[PDB]
Amino acid sequence: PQPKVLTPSRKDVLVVTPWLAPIVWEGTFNIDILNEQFRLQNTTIGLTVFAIKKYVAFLKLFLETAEKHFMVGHRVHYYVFTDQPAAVPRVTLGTGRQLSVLEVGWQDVSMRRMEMISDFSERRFLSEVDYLVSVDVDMEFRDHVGVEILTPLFGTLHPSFYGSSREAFTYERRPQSQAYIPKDEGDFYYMGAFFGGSVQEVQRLTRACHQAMMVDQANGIEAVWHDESHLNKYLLRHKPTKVLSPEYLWDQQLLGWPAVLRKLRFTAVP
Amino acid sequence: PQPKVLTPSRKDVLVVTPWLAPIVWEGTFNIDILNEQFRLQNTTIGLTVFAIKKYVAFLKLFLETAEKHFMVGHRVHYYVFTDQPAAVPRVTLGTGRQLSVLEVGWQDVSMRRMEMISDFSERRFLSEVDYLVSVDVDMEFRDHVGVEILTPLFGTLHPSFYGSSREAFTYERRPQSQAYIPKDEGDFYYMGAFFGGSVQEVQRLTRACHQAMMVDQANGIEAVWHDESHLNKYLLRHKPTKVLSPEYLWDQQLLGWPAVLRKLRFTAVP
Ligand SMILES: CCCCCCO[C@@H]1O[C@H](CO)[C@H](O)[C@H](O)[C@H]1O[C@@H]1O[C@@H](C)[C@@H](O)[C@@H](O)[C@@H]1O
Ligand SMILES: CCCCCCO[C@@H]1O[C@H](CO)[C@H](O)[C@H](O)[C@H]1O[C@@H]1O[C@@H](C)[C@@H](O)[C@@H](O)[C@@H]1O
Repeated sequence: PQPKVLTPSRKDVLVVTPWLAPIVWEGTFNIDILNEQFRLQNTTIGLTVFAIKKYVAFLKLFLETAEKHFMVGHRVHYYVFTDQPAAVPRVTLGTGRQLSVLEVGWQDVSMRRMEMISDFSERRFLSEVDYLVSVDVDMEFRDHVGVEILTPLFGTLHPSFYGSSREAFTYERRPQSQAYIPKDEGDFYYMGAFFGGSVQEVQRLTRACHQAMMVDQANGIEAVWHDESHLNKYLLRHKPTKVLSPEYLWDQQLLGWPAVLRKLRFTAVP
Repeated sequence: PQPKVLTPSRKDVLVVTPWLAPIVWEGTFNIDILNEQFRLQNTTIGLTVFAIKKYVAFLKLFLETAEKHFMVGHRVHYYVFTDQPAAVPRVTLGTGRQLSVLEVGWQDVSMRRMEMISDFSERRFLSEVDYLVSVDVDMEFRDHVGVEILTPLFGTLHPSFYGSSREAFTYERRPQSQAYIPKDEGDFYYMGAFFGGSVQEVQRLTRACHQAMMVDQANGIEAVWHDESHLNKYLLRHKPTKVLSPEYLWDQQLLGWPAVLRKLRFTAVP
């Protein structure tokens, strides 16, 4: 189809940020063009997920549905971080897709995701993949999540806050925290449950967030929303090159199916 | 200002291509955010312009107006390619801005711009700058042209064709030419008068267009619109990471001031 210059791709939502990063909604991309571009580079995507304690029960539906909807036709390597490696379900994968189990050994728990993704992103990952994506396990894919998301650095608009003014955002507001964001600053509220980028940019974001959380621990402070607060401070200073709409992170029981969402792609399990 | 997710930046035009490249119009960017990002990398922009035979008369207004509107506050190096090096006017430049004169020595004339930018982009340029931009001299800046344009590779929508269907585009249509584009292919018609990118991507585009034009010369064919036809074939296969709207390349005597143009930034001299 010919793009039409004098017809907006969307009339109801912002599709580009003020620093010229695309905000990814249905209707803004031609997946066949993008699929070609990324297949020409033999793109490999690493997906990291933590499944700790009773959350290992969510892995079966998470993986089954990732096989139906996540990066189908591209190279995918899943990295499952778990305290129960023997409890990872044996899900059959499509060609070009592999899964590795990485065993994990309260503020240390809070720092775990950034610390562990940082250590891992400098090892295995760094050889094994082009992009890394971090998501939570208590979720299911219901629709396409593909190479439209890939870029050097991305965050995802939090589904509770996309229509909120910045004063309402639940940033860390105590100047004593490394995650501090003043009341007059901030572009969006990004959710900790879906972020990613190139392996280099994920190394940088996770090192910065881990090192920031350690400084806060030394000072006796825990940011209001833990590594999400540090994610938002990082993405305020280092602006993402794409932003995913809440199509990519939704809770239907909580929030229904608003008119602005043409697809619910990755959703909370109720 | 807080971006508002539920308000389109523009209701009247497409602001992102189907491969998720921004189309740059007024209202789509916050120049203060972009200026900061680019100043943090001490960005240097090379501007190339050819002024041959009687076209040297256009250099005075071109440079005077570039000093008022082009990349003010960033590092700029102008490279003036001319057969009359002694006829380049002595225009006073702002701080951080320099100008070099490069002397140039009918199908060879047609290949000149791509051949010469290719040779130059592998030398001087390659040390001296982060991005190269190629424009024509018979033009004036009337409004801001800044770092919003910078990206690995960009083309500019031709002001005569932005509202046209692809069949009407004046691509090279003879299969015998390296510039050939079939009747059912094509995203936009880009104009030869304003393109650019990182030095690496400009090296690649100019080498590819020069080598394509030489193959056509060997075969006794000249593409319908010369290096513009090769530019459009190149940008069809190697999609630009930003596209400039016709704000950036306009002819007011020919085309007036349509409602969709909030600014006329770089215009033909009548
Ligand atoms: C009854 C719970 C409704 C909470 C809505 C706000 O979501 C929470 O927002 C904070 C930041 O203010 C954190 O991001 C937190 O993780 C969010 O809660 C989780 O996500 C929402 C959408 C919903 O799925 C909750 O059940 C989750 O606990
Ligand atoms: C009376 C001239 C009107 C021509 C309009 C179309 O512009 C020309 O388009 C071809 C491709 O079809 C080339 O891009 C050519 O360089 C264009 O002409 C130049 O640009 C237009 C906008 C106008 O400024 C002309 O005077 C130029 O010759």
